[PDB]
Amino acid sequence: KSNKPIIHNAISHCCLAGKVNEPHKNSILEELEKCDANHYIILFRDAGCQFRALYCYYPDTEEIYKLTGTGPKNITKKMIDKLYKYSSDRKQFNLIPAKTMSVSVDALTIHNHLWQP
Amino acid sequence: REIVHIQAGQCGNQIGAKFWEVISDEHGIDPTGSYHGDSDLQLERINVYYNEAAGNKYVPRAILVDLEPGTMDSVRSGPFGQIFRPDNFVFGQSGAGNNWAKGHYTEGAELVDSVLDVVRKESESCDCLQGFQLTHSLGGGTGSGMGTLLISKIREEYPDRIMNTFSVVPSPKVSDTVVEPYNATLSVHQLVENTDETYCIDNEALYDICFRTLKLTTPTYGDLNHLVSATMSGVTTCLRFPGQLNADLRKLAVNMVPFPRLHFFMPGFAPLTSRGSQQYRALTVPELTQQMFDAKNMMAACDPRHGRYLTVAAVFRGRMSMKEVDEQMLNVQNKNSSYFVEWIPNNVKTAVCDIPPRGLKMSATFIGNSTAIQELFKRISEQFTAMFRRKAFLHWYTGEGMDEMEFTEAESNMNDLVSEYQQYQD
Amino acid sequence: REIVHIQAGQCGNQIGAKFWEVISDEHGIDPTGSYHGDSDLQLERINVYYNEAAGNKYVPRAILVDLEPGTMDSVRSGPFGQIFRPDNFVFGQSGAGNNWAKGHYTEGAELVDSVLDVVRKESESCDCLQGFQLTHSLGGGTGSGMGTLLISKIREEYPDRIMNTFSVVPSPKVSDTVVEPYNATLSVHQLVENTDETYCIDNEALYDICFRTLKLTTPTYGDLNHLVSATMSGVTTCLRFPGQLNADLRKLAVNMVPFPRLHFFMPGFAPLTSRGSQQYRALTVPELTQQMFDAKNMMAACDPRHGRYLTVAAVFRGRMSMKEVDEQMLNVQNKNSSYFVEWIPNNVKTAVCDIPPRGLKMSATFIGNSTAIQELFKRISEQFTAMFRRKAFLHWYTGEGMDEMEFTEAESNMNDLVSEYQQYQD
Amino acid sequence: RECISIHVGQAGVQIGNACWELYCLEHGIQPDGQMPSFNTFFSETGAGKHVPRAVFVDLEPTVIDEVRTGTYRQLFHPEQLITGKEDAANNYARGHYTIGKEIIDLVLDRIRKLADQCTGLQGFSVFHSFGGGTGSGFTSLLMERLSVDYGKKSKLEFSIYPAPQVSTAVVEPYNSILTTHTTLEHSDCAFMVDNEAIYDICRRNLDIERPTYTNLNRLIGQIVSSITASLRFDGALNVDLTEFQTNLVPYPRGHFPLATYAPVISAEKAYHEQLSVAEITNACFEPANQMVKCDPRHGKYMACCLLYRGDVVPKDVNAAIATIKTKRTIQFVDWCPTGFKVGINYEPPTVVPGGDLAKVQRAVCMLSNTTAIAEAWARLDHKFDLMYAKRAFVHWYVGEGMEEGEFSEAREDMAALEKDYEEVGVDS
Amino acid sequence: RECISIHVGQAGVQIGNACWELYCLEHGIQPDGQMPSFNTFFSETGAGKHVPRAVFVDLEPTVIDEVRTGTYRQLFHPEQLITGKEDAANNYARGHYTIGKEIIDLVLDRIRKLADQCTGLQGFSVFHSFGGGTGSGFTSLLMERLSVDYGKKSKLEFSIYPAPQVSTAVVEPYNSILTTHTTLEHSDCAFMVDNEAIYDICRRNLDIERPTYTNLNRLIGQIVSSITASLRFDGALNVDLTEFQTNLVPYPRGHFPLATYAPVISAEKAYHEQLSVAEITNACFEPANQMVKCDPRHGKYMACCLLYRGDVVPKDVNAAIATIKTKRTIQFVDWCPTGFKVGINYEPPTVVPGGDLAKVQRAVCMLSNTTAIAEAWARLDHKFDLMYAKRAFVHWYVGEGMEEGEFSEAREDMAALEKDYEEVGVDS
Ligand SMILES: CC(=O)O[C@H]1C(=O)[C@@]2(C)[C@H]([C@H](OC(=O)c3ccccc3)[C@]3(O)C[C@H](OC(=O)[C@H](O)[C@@H](NC(=O)c4ccccc4)c4ccccc4)C(C)=C1C3(C)C)[C@]1(OC(C)=O)CO[C@@H]1C[C@@H]2O
Ligand SMILES: Nc1nc2c(ncn2[C@@H]2O[C@H](COP(=O)(O)OP(=O)(O)OP(=O)(O)O)[C@@H](O)[C@H]2O)c(=O)[nH]1
Ligand SMILES: Nc1nc2c(ncn2[C@@H]2O[C@H](COP(=O)(O)OP(=O)(O)OP(=O)(O)O)[C@@H](O)[C@H]2O)c(=O)[nH]1
Ligand SMILES: Nc1nc2c(ncn2[C@@H]2O[C@H](COP(=O)(O)OP(=O)(O)O)[C@@H](O)[C@H]2O)c(=O)[nH]1
Ligand SMILES: Nc1nc2c(ncn2[C@@H]2O[C@H](COP(=O)(O)OP(=O)(O)O)[C@@H](O)[C@H]2O)c(=O)[nH]1
Ligand SMILES: [Mg+2]
Ligand SMILES: [Mg+2]
Repeated sequence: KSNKPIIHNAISHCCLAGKVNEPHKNSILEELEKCDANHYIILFRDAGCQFRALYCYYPDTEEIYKLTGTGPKNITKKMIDKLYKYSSDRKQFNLIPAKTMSVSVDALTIHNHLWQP
Repeated sequence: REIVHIQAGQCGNQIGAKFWEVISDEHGIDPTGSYHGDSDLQLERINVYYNEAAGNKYVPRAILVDLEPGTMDSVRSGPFGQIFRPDNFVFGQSGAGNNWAKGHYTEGAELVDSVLDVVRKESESCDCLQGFQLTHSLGGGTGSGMGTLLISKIREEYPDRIMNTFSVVPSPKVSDTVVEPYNATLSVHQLVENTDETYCIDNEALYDICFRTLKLTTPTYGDLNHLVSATMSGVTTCLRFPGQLNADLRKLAVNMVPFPRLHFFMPGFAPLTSRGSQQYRALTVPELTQQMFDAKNMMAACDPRHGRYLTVAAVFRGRMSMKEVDEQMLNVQNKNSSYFVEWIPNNVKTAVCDIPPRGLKMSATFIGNSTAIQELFKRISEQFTAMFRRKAFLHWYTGEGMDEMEFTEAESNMNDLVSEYQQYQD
Repeated sequence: REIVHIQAGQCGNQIGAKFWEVISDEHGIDPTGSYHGDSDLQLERINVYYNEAAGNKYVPRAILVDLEPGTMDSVRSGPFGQIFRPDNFVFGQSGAGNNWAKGHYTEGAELVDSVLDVVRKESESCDCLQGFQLTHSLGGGTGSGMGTLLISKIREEYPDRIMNTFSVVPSPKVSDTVVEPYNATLSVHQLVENTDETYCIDNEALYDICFRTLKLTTPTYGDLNHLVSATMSGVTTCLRFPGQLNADLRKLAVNMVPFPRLHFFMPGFAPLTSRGSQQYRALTVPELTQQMFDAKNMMAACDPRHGRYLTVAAVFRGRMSMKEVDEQMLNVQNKNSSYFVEWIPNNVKTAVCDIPPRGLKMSATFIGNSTAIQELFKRISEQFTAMFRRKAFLHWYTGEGMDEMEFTEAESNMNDLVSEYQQYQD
Repeated sequence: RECISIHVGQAGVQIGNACWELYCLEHGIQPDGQMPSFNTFFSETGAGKHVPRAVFVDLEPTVIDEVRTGTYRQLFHPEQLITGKEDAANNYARGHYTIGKEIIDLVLDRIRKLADQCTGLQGFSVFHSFGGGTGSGFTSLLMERLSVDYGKKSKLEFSIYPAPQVSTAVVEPYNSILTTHTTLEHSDCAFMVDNEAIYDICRRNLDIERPTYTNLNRLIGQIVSSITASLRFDGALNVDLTEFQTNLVPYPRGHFPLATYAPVISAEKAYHEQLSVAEITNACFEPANQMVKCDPRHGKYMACCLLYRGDVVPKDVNAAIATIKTKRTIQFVDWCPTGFKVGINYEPPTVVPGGDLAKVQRAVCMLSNTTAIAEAWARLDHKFDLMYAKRAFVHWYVGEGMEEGEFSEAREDMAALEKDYEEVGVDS
Repeated sequence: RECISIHVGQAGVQIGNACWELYCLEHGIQPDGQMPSFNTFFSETGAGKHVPRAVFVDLEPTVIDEVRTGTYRQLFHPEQLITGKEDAANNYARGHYTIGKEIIDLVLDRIRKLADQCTGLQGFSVFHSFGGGTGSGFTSLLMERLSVDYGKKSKLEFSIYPAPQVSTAVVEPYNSILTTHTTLEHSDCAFMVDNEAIYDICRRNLDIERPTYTNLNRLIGQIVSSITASLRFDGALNVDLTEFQTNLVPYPRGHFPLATYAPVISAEKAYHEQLSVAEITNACFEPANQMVKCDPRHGKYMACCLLYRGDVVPKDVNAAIATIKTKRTIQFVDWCPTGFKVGINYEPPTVVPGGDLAKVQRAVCMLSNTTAIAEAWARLDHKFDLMYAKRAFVHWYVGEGMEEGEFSEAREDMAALEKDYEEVGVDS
């Protein structure tokens, strides 16, 4: 199981779609092929779904490590606030209730004080 | 739980014209889109097939694909084109001329971006999708040429939905072009990769059913597709209508498919009788399973008494008792267990729908998965190996930009597909 | 809260003739000025547009400006010139011949002193002013030439009122004179300085709307302006008619304009459908915002998927629920937030009017502010830099008394205006 | 003094469509809620109307659309009518994990409303199947959560076991292997229901040649009404369910009782009929009336619990106990000398207007723990090992992210299940 | 024994268009003023006719033309119908300083007429919004003058807070920053109303899929009628608003209570309904019934004031207090040990003929001070700091002569507002 085609279905259509975002995503699609992980998570600031960064979270002790983008290096399971997924028919992001985070979760958001101004 | 029926080619636009003829007649709807039926069964499940517009007008959720207006001009000028919106009428000019490389690679790709935009405009209007439906021929240049480009892009977009097509197996008796086995092998090279399942439909087998079993004189393409639409709507409405064994097609996709590349089905229609034996025959559950086991009632030219059944689906319609169903299902397994695979004791899936058909008190639909499907696959490959050497009419596709080692890979995938059946035959 | 619509040129006098056609028809008024409607909505807000004379005769508060009688001779001899007083018919002889320097500097100033005297005779007769309305073309020699002289003097007189015009963006397909980009650049050099806001209207974009979306054969200037008057009266009557979100244009001028020189709008008309899909389309709030986001329904030839939205106004008409409005407004922001500016989370202003239109149960009007407005500004400037070098037909305006470094300052103002969009695009 | 019935899957809801109609038969209850006199399955509103304590679970709306559009919908509440939108696709991993995770947040939230409404909760019962997608997956999802939340409540399941000859899906042995270890882990008592033995009861003891699932649930829930609704109703010996869990399950992992019932009289069989107490218990010892295709002759009896209805004289029961000890072909174990529990209710059993069962003066239910149950598990394991050898259908759960090593792990748990009957079967 | 309602802006008048109709529902009052028996919101004339104590403020005549030409205009007086001629252009500076200065000389003159007519004035309430032009600018102009003139009266505001996701104007955060410091300076009690949380109440607890501002003001003022008109009406425990200002606001700057109300029953939900005292208060603890998009779980409760209607038994309230203390997820502060004020009115709540609310025997209003309010202010500040960084829309007030240094000054006052919840939130 893997999130990588679903993540490639996400940012190529929802987040990084844009002619100005096209040089930005070209550094990212090559980076996903280098990564050995199957489970890919996208970083967001608020519920407005603004593409911040992308993470490599796995439900085991594999790292949260920031793959590409601007964000903190380590994100703890306390730091998460809301869990995100993708709808292919909607091409938007739907809300998930609080649960054990795993492969079916596609993205997240984190705490506001964890952001720096 | 909604289904889009994207129809492609001169064949599949003619085939599905008979299909939505049945669907409007099944629910008792005026040809302009106005409901005049009286059942809540005909009222609740409209959402699956029809888009209700203002003024009780139903937009059929079905897409017509061709590179020529000519097939769609007759359907529009004829009946049941009035219920269709002009957004379903998407075409170009001119056609590919039964050419795969023109419909898939060079010229047919230009219309698909307009076609898949309508798919996105339809799927955003849909509340909940369950799977997308297609119908073409394997020798269809605009049917299968554009279609393999479609399913490759939709599976890229929608991995979670049922991706099936209704492809027509090319008959050796029915020959239009000589590069038809070229078109079939290049399709299966992508149809195994891109589709979740499909059926095996041969017109030559349907030629026998009209005359030997139904005693009909002149089988026309509408009369053939009238039987196919009885099998097309015989399967998918059981997902819609209630029953004791409500058989989802995605439930059916799990139970019938043991290996994701082994997804080829043998359809069959059970209540086949002529009007002379209408006064001679009683309609019982053992009577239909007698005709479900009948090789003459199969929609593909294969010998299931030569092959071995991987999985069997038994789609049923009518007010049936569970005792008569289960005991008759067991007795066929007691009789002909040698035509089954060894490592599964129950190779037959039962599917009873409580909602009876119109006119008939009982009806049923056979779906089988046998190892004799590779027999027609040898008919394509042996015709392919003769054509591949002498390169007859190859310069037409060579000017399109096709490579010969790409054809060998499609041949090797056909060589793989036969050998996959050989691993599970014996 | 009254509005004067000063119409200038052969274009805007023909454009606004279609406008007051709608206004008399909106209130159900005889072509001689007699009210025959039956609503207090058609009875209370007469003061904003019409001057009631003795005997239930309504004088339209609109001024017709030209240096030729010919455009006004057809409207006066035709219908709806009978409601117009003879004081509205102010002209000279002869015309400028689409010349900016003749209409603004040498010959056109002689009539403006008579025209602005009528403005003072009208504004003293008014009870309360809210803003002054204009309409011309950017390639209008008598439309924009006299008009930039008007707005420069009225802003001197009345700084506190809404100073807007409805200027027509010149099309590269529509070529009448070669010094039309000379006339457009010299206008924007004063229209940014003197006006409070304006719209962006391109006839070439309207050519696509009539044929691709409405399926019409021969778009005439009346057929084009019939669509524009649906957008002209679609905005300003919401200031007049009551609603839950009563959107003043001066409230709209605050909410849509972040930088005082950046006051250019992208209008759009939402209920655009032909008469064939009249029996096929349901009129809902998600249906219209689907067509509000449609780039094909824009009144200016720009790509909003290339540009980025500064501010968005959503003018609505009809009995709509506040839940369906706000949730649909949010979902578009959830969908295409990349086409928005970063530093504002709500780039869409909602404007719901409770009063429904006539005939339509629901209607809406899109107003956008994108960074793609500079694209058509590059179309003028690149044509300007070619024309400025070779000095073709420059001796006509040179004899009028114009300087070349004055033209460079208008070019520098055009260069600054594009760069201001460049500062806020990315 | 209350409990809640739970119906998960297409199987268990179609059971509960008949059982709450059977519960309306218990007092002649109107479809709106009006009844003269009973709040154990019900909650009374201020208008004198009663709502069921029912949990209706199906991820398919179709069975839910059957319930909300039929009779007795005035009794039912949308809190009770819990529906899904996407099918589980007859899968355990989609029932337990993938599809059921978006609904269990609501479903557990609905139960905590209803358990707050209860005053003295005794427990609950779940109706489902072993080989389904919803009734095996989401049941494994739900019973895992209810055992964490409510540890000291009754955890009952009356579950349908598919026949080794009759199975409607090939993945029914492929689902039930992962289901059973999770089922044995959390449940306090679990029954098995084999419809093929029920087909034998209808064709011979009722002479019904055309039964459907409607007529099957009539006979099943009538036994359940003598099991559930009758033990609260007072008789000569009033015994509840809480004393059964001690006296029928003395084992850590032994709670698979065989539910039997053999007063089974057709409408024409009632004219030639006179049944005493011992004569019915002889028919309960018949292999045809065991409700599961098994052979009790080659199984070792751990316990024999008896539930009675109607015309019961306890002095005649003592003669019937000596009658059973006279007719011994039972192979009763030596770990308990003579533990034969009896439950007696004075009230006569009910008969549905519209069913094919005749009116009787007395009804006898018998519960038993036998060692012939593992032969039905032996049929399950041999089917699964052939599927595990060829690795057919394995991509439907590895595609869901399940492990092949977990699949043989539950087989060793299924092996550990058959070790439990071996430890009881060998030792004495 | 009297008070005056004030309606400023397009928001508050559309509230008061429903609320005075709700006050006619309190006694079945005819549109001319004829009523059998009550002079608190009214003044009785010599002909037995009553006029409202209502202040109608809008600079646009259009909303005023809606009032003067509709029903109940025989009740209304042209002294009450105060209209303007020029719009405030959705601006704070034009409402407070530029346009509002020509009207406030008349408006303050009208109030001194009506306050002279009152005998024992309790105070007033002002209905407006936070981000408007008239309801923010002129409200800041009016409340500044009323605190100077009448220092010892009640200064209430039931104000509408725009949603962080739903805002009808971009200047609504740009107006409310300057408004709030002036609001906190003068007001005695101020509420916040988030219509997005009201939309969630209509679509689920009433199942209204198409609400407008008319249907919103039906539900809002019905709560306000239990707040305002009911506390003068006698019950088992008659408590006025003057005791609330001490017992709910012990702070110098703490007077932002969360107004909640959760008996919310649709027309079809009443058929399956039995709500006791403690059951309603559990629904009041729900995040869906808070009327403001906030999370009460992560907020610290300073106080919990309760207003009751209809069928109230005080002995059951004491059990309901122990029920709340049993169900604690409240994080109640330690500065007050157990201060839980209760108000009880014997009279049942009213139901509008034409609304979608059902008739209930009892109604429970709950007031609370929580620390999750500043998270809604955190949404306001981050929007304003982006506008202050880019300096967008700043020319609309520099053109009015406002200072950019005052804009960040009120931000530090907005920061000092969030310090007040930090001083309560950290300390215990
Ligand atoms: C007096 C009477 O009952 O006449 C029958 C009849 O005698 C026969 C000949 C019918 C008839 O079918 C044909 O003649 C036929 C010819 C070519 C291909 C397919 C059908 C019938 O048309 C078919 C029709 O079946 C239906 O109406 C079903 O609902 C069917 N619908 C259609 O076939 C249909 C017809 C016209 C327009 C739209 C739909 C259906 C089946 C499966 C799923 C959905 C719908 C029936 C009862 C009859 C006639 C009229 C003669 C048979 O077919 C069916 C589907 O029942 C052919 O084999 C059976 C044997 C029947 O005896
Ligand atoms: N006796 C009886 N058995 C039933 C009934 N309905 C289904 N079954 C049995 O249930 C089994 C099939 O399970 P399903 O109901 O299809 O599966 P499910 O648990 O509901 O879950 P899904 O597959 O996700 O829909 C078979 O053994 C059937 O005999 C019923 O009304 N009565
Ligand atoms: N619930 C509710 N909110 C309303 C109503 N009318 C307006 N609002 C809210 O008020 C806000 C908009 O404020 P406006 O009414 O336009 O502004 P104003 O304070 O009246 O002043 P001006 O801008 O000068 O007209 C939004 O948050 C609306 O949701 C109403 O009847 N009910
Ligand atoms: N049953 C049936 N087969 C058809 C029909 N039209 C064409 N075919 C078959 O379809 C094949 C030719 O492919 P087709 O799809 O029509 O060509 P395309 O237009 O290029 O897609 C041949 O095997 C034909 O016999 C039809 O109406 N009915
Ligand atoms: N839509 C529209 N455009 C017009 C009309 N008349 C002229 N134009 C446009 O206006 C421009 C010429 O300017 P115009 O105002 O007519 O010249 P003026 O009389 O000197 O003001 C060109 O772009 C024309 O296409 C008209 O009736 N309708
Ligand atoms: Mg089910
Ligand atoms: Mg206002």
